[PDB]
Amino acid sequence: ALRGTVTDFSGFDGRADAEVLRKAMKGLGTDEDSILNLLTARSNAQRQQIAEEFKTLFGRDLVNDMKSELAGKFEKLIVALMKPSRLYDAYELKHALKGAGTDEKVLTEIIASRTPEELRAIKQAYEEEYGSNLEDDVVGDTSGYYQRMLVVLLQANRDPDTAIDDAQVELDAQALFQAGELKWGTDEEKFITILGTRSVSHLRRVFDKYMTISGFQIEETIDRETSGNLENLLLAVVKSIRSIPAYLAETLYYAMKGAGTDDHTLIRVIVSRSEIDLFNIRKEFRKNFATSLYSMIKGDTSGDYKKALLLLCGGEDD
Ligand SMILES: [Ca+2]
Ligand SMILES: [Ca+2]
Ligand SMILES: [Ca+2]
Ligand SMILES: [Ca+2]
Ligand SMILES: [Ca+2]
Repeated sequence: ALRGTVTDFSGFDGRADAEVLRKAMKGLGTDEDSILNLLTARSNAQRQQIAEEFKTLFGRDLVNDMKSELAGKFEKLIVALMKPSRLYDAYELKHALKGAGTDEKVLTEIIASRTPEELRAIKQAYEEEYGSNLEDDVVGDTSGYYQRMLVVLLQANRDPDTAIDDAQVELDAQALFQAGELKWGTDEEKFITILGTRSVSHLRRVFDKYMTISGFQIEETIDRETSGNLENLLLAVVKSIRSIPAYLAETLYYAMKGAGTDDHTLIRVIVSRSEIDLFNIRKEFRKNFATSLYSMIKGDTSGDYKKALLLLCGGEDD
């Protein structure tokens, strides 16, 4: 079902490639082209082996050498590509929190689209890497029901997918109806519990029954009933429940649709999803936005940056 755009290289030789990267950096200037062409053709696993051979061959640190040679978004793109998979989300999260400011957009985006299984691993990796509890970090940096919704999600305790119980579907749709539209105010607590913990297959039926019952799609009520980060969060959750690929295909489009580009988001979704479901994200981007992801990056980016992005992404037509 899920398909990424980057796979393991067939005639892979970690040593052969490490020497190519060395020649490509040794001397005056850089062959950014040989780097980008090499690195976006190996899986993340292979990039780690290559980084290993390099150290053992030259006693130098690949990532630190690149940081020296490259600059701008390209550097940032290659540095994210070098990050081990099991660590990247953890890394992005820690970087969204830390500092005097928080990038709720990152928190929301990652915590809402990742599965319980992925949340668990992300929680481990975070603690072993920065020696901090992820939850404790989030709690400390957020508040309100937004914080609560994130913590509910960080539990990665979403109910399992079993045979759907109609009566139970009816009950949940009517409860959301009473918690929001039929209420003077909102019972955010009921939305959080039902959206945060019910099984995916169950909530998809609840979303449909709720439309039938209210004349509204859950998204419109959320927008009607809530505001700020909590709104964004819940929209995020509802969207991922319906389809992670589509939700990610959407946060990408809005990163570029605007005049400039949000390179940070553009880099994070393509890199993080390159070997999971970036192929699915592409289809859903064409269907829903009429253009292929390719063509879109092709016009919003440039330089080697643009060159690497397009190779990782691939597919002119989608
Ligand atoms: Ca050099
Ligand atoms: Ca630099
Ligand atoms: Ca209301
Ligand atoms: Ca609103
Ligand atoms: Ca643009």
